[PDB]
Amino acid sequence: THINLKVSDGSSEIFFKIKKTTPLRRLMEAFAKRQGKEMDSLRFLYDGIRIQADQTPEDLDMEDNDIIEAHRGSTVVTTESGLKYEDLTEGSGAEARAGQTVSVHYTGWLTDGQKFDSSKDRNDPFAFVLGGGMVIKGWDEGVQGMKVGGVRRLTIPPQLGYGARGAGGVIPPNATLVFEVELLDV
Ligand SMILES: O=C(OCCOC(=O)[C@@H]1CCCCN1S(=O)(=O)Cc1ccccc1)c1cccnc1
Ligand SMILES: [Mg+2]
Repeated sequence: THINLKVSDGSSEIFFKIKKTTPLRRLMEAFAKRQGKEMDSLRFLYDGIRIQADQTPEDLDMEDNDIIEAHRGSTVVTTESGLKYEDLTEGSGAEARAGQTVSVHYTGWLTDGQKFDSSKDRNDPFAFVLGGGMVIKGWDEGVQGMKVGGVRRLTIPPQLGYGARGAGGVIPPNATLVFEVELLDV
C-alpha cells in the first residue's frame, strides 16, 4: 500500500513514506519546503525522466526505497587552487574586487548536506574586507568577480577552508565546505 522513497540533492538524502495511490506533488512540496524554496525552482527526476507533480508512485512503477534526484544551464568552474564555483544567479550590479568591504548573505553546509552556519538565521548580512585574510581563503578567492545580485555556490577544499584542525564543535578535520553566497553590496 505505502512506499518509502529517498530524495537526494547530491549531498542530503531525505526519506518519505507516502501512499502509492497519491500524486507526488505533496512529496515534492514537502522536500522543497525544508529547503525554504518554491517548488517551481526544483526539477525532480526518477530514472531519468522528469516527474510531473500529477504522477503517482504506482503510475511510475516505483519500488520500495527507490531514489529521486533533485536539481535546479549549470556551469561548474574549477580554479587552479582546487576551488570550485558555480554562479546560480548572475549579478548585474557592480563587481566585487579585492580591497572592498563587501556585504553578503550566506549558508554553509558540510558535504553531507548538514548546515553549520547562516547569516540568514539572525537575518544579519555579513561584511568583510575582500582579500584581507579575515575569512577562510576560499572566500577571499571565491567572492572576487561576483556582481551585486549574484548567487554563487562555493565548494571549498579543506586547505582553502579550516584545514586539518577544523572548527570547534562543528566542522570536522579535512572537511570540504559548501557555501551559497549572495552579494548584497560592494
Ligand atoms: O568572523 C566571523 O566569521 C569568521 C570567519 O568565518 C569564515 O571565514 C567563513 C567564511 C565567511 C562566512 C563565515 N564563515 S563560517 O565557516 O561559517 C565560520 C563558522 C561558523 C559557524 C561554525 C564554524 C565556523 C563572523 C561571522 C558572523 C558573525 N560574526 C563574525
Ligand atoms: Mg551584519
